Amino acid sequence: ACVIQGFAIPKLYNKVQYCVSCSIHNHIVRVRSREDRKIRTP
RNA sequence: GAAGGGCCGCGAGCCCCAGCGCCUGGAGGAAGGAGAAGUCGUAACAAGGUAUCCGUAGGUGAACCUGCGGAUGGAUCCCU
Ligand SMILES: [K+]
Ligand SMILES: [K+]
Ligand SMILES: [K+]
Ligand SMILES: [K+]
Ligand SMILES: [K+]
Ligand SMILES: [K+]
Ligand SMILES: [K+]
Ligand SMILES: [K+]
Ligand SMILES: [K+]
Ligand SMILES: [K+]
Ligand SMILES: [K+]
Ligand SMILES: [K+]
Ligand SMILES: [K+]
Ligand SMILES: [K+]
Ligand SMILES: [K+]
Ligand SMILES: [K+]
Ligand SMILES: [K+]
Ligand SMILES: [K+]
Ligand SMILES: [K+]
Ligand SMILES: [K+]
Ligand SMILES: [K+]
Ligand SMILES: [K+]
Ligand SMILES: [K+]
Ligand SMILES: [Mg+2]
Ligand SMILES: [Mg+2]
Repeated sequence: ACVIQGFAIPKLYNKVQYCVSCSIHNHIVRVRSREDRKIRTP
């Protein structure tokens, strides 16, 4: 339903920053096993 | 040449004032400890139901609450 020939959808770039409590509560990070804590893989 | 006397040198005793201990009375006031099985709440230990804890300031019956900066001994060793 656009009119512009060649129009593209604009994106968004937002950096989210949380504390530890909020991160765990909303599940951005999980409590891990003692072995698993040493893993830095994203 | 004795008693007796004068002035000083030595130096008791007492008085009087100040220091210096040590012990002790006291209306009230305010702590600590034990016997306790007495009221009132539930601050902490689990995310203890508002993560906990340090410094500081103020406030509330009580534990405690709140603001400003800090720490993990956290409930996160992990992402243009
Ligand atoms: K936190
Ligand atoms: K006294
Ligand atoms: K008793
Ligand atoms: K508390
Ligand atoms: K409370
Ligand atoms: K509480
Ligand atoms: K807290
Ligand atoms: K805690
Ligand atoms: K706190
Ligand atoms: K404080
Ligand atoms: K204050
Ligand atoms: K207050
Ligand atoms: K209060
Ligand atoms: K309080
Ligand atoms: K308060
Ligand atoms: K508080
Ligand atoms: K506090
Ligand atoms: K308050
Ligand atoms: K307040
Ligand atoms: K505070
Ligand atoms: K400030
Ligand atoms: K501190
Ligand atoms: K420690
Ligand atoms: Mg608590
Ligand atoms: Mg809590």
